[PDB]
Amino acid sequence: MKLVMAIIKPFKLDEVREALTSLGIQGLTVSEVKGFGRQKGSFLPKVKVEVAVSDDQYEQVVEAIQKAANTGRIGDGKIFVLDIAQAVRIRTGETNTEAL
Amino acid sequence: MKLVMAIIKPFKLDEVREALTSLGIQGLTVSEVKGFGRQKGVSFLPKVKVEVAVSDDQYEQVVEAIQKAANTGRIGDGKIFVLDIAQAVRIRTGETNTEAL
Amino acid sequence: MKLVMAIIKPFKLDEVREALTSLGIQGLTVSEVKGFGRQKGSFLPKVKVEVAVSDDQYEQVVEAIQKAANTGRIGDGKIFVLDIAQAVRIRTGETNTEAL
Ligand SMILES: Nc1ncnc2c1ncn2[C@@H]1O[C@H](COP(=O)(O)OP(=O)(O)O)[C@@H](O)[C@H]1O
Ligand SMILES: Nc1ncnc2c1ncn2[C@@H]1O[C@H](COP(=O)(O)OP(=O)(O)O)[C@@H](O)[C@H]1O
Ligand SMILES: Nc1ncnc2c1ncn2[C@@H]1O[C@H](COP(=O)(O)OP(=O)(O)O)[C@@H](O)[C@H]1O
Repeated sequence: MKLVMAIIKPFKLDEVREALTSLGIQGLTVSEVKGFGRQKGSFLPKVKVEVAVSDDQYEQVVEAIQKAANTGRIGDGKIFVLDIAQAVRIRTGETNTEAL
Repeated sequence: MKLVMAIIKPFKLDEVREALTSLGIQGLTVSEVKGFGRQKGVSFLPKVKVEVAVSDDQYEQVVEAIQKAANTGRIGDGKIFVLDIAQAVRIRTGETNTEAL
Repeated sequence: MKLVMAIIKPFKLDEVREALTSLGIQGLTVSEVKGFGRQKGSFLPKVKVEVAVSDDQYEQVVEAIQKAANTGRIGDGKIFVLDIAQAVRIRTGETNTEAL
């Protein structure tokens, strides 16, 4: 299981969500953050997208976020992939990919 | 060492904290986030993100405590994810590994 | 690759940034968070710094954040190091350390 963490330009959230929804992703968690980088504004507002995804889906998810969030201009952001050891759905107690 | 990350309904935070304190967990970090899921709002709902680093010998009990504390049985209760922490340091003391917690 | 996640006192952000800049660390992602701990006010505002860094630099980064963020008073916070499986720069498709 993977935690896909994307830092993107805020106006790209909707496009990112449509791309994810089309892939059948059932949900995601979004934070407002401050991004320091080479893009000239010493920071710009960014949006952090965190979505837990199965091993069989994570590569397509990364690709879809990348395509949807890309403008070709400096500041577009990063996608980091971290591994998730265990996952639980709080409501049902389902685990692993059933928790997603 | 584990980073236990829980996305919960905001009104469950106090119970979650009390459950963690009851297990001797000395602290935790909390963020306000927007949760997109099946629960209806209007696309997202406010959620709380709880991040707590815990030792290997405590993490299972922590995950259970959070699950029980944050459960309502209604849609939108959220998720708990367990990530592995390679190293940890307490800034004030330089303590590392479980001593950092 | 490592994700270095530091939870620090808000007034230490500038010191932490400048220390990282000295290491040629380009960017970083900053979040406003609430910290529950032994420090007495409930919670206190903290700053979460997330910086992805190469294996050959992460220890120096951890040291630099620790030295910069330390006051010796309760509430200074924590640094956690998590391993990053993959990383992509959205703008270019660059991966691994080139993504940083
Ligand atoms: N080493 C890093 N670790 C974590 N986040 C980073 C790092 N470098 C950049 N970022 C995030 O990526 C955003 C964009 O970086 P920037 O250099 O401006 O554009 P690009 O990603 O196109 O190079 C930053 O605002 C910051 O939030
Ligand atoms: N794949 C995912 N990755 C990360 N967070 C998610 C994911 N799916 C859902 N969430 C988070 O969990 C919350 C609850 O989702 P929801 O489908 O409404 O209810 P339930 O958790 O009961 O299935 C969402 O608002 C969102 O914050
Ligand atoms: N187990 C934990 N997991 C995640 N964050 C923690 C944990 N314990 C403490 N923190 C964070 O560290 C901050 C400082 O903790 P505190 O006990 O007040 O001081 P010190 O870090 O100097 O021991 C807290 O406000 C909280 O953000």
